[PDB]
Amino acid sequence: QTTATLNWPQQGRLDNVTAPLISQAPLELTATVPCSVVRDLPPEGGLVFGTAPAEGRDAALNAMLVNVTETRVDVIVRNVVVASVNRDRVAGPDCQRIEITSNLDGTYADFVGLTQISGEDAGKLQRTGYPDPNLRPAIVGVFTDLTGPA
Repeated sequence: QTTATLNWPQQGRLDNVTAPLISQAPLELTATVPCSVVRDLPPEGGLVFGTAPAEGRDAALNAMLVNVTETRVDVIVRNVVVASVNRDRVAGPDCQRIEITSNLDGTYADFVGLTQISGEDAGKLQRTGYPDPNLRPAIVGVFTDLTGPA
C-alpha cells in the first residue's frame, strides 16, 4: 500500500495549501504550533492555521480552526471547543508549544508549559480534549492567516 502524508509550511513559505481529501477525514493529525507566532499576530487576530477556509460554508462545523481572538486562543473542532486558553497567558514567556494531536484515541490540544488555573482543579497540565474518535477534522487544506517566511 502506498501511503501519503501532508506536511506544511512546504518550502519555507506560509501559503495556503489546498489538498481536498476524498474520504473527508485523515488518520492522524499532529500540528505543533510555537508561541512566537501568537505574540506577533495583530491585536484582533485571525487564524493561526485551519483545515478549511475561515469563511467557508460550515467552516467550523466540519474542520479544525486554531483561532486567535483579541483575548482568547481556542482550538475548535467540529463545534467542540477543545482547550481554550486566555491569550495573555499563551503569549507570555511561560509557554513553549501547542500540540493539537487528533487521532483514533481522541483530540487533545496540549499547551506545553501552561498549568490550569480554573476549572475546580487548577493543578493538572493544560492538556484538554475528548477521547472521541469521531472528532477528526475534515481536511480540505491548510489555510493559515500568517505571512512571510516560515
